[PDB]
Amino acid sequence: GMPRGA
Amino acid sequence: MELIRIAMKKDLENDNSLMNKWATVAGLKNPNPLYDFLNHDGKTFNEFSSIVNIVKSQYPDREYELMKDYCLNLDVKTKAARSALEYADANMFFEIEDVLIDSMISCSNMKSKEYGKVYKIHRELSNSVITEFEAVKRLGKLNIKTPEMNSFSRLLLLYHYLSTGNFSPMAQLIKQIDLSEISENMYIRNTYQTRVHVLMSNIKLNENSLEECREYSKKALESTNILRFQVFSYLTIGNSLLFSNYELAQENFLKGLSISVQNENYNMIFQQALCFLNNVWRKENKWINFESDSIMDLQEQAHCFINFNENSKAKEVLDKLDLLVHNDNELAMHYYLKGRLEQNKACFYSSIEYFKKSNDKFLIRLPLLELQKMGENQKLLELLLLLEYA
Repeated sequence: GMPRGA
Repeated sequence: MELIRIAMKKDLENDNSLMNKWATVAGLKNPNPLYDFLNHDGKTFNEFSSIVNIVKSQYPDREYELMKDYCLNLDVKTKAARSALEYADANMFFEIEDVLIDSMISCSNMKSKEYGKVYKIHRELSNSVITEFEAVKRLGKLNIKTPEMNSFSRLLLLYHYLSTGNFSPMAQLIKQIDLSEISENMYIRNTYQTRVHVLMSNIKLNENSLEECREYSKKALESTNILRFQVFSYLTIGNSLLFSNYELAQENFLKGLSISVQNENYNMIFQQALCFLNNVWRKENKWINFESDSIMDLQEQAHCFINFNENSKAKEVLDKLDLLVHNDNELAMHYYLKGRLEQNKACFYSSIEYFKKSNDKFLIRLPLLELQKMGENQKLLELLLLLEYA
């Protein structure tokens, strides 16, 4: 998948 | 003495102009708190901003070692210790953070007690030690009084939503935050503000509002000197370009790589971002992790295999993924891959269902495009774009 973060 | 002030004094023995330069870097206006900070044990600056800025300017290569020693020797009842808890959490310095937390949960100052108990809920929820239900319940019983922990009780939910692929509650929750209510601790206010800028970038990305997503990440970058927030800004900017600008998306992920080379976790995240980028554009993919059984990495093995018409090897990998447990956003991606392998429209509708469930308006462009290629009625696609989930 696509990595996502904050 | 703490290692930080030992080094600051031995370095001021050799150069005296460092007094005026350190006072400017810390924002002090005159070295009076600097002199006091070096001459009596236990004296703290008014804003944690002061020590962090000197450490980053004068000893950048030694930040972690210096701040670990300085933070863990602070009076847990103080403002300085409460700022260090945020510094630690914002930097993902978990070993500083968890020591400070069990230390502040134990003390006798009520502000530090509160911070500790709320940051502990965030850490337990972060590690899937507790569910969201037991976190919300525990937060309620705390009767949180400070505006900082009222802001952070909501931030920690936002991070949990982002990480579990459950995006629909985030927009209304983030609107409840008012950081102008934070007036006692300018370092916590400024760092929470960076936190909100990066979370707003992710929410705008998840709404397919790509210009606004990039403006919010750019404001995070101008607002911060903390590596964790720069990493997630470059990550989110790059993600926003995935479907439109290969070279600029790659350039942002490579900039992210360049600033996180000594951090295995952040380095891995940019490899994964470059891995997805190259699969979206159906190019040769040198970023695949063939020694992993995470869903993220396995999905990209399958994607690349499908792109290069190696359908057997993609079937093997997708056989693996069936025997792992997916969340909503991961499942939507799983059905997208199944549809591309199978050439099966039903897989693409299940993909859409779960992007709708997760409220992901960005990655849904993948199954939508495949349906269009297979001749789906344009009016139907418009309708799917328009309807939403409960």
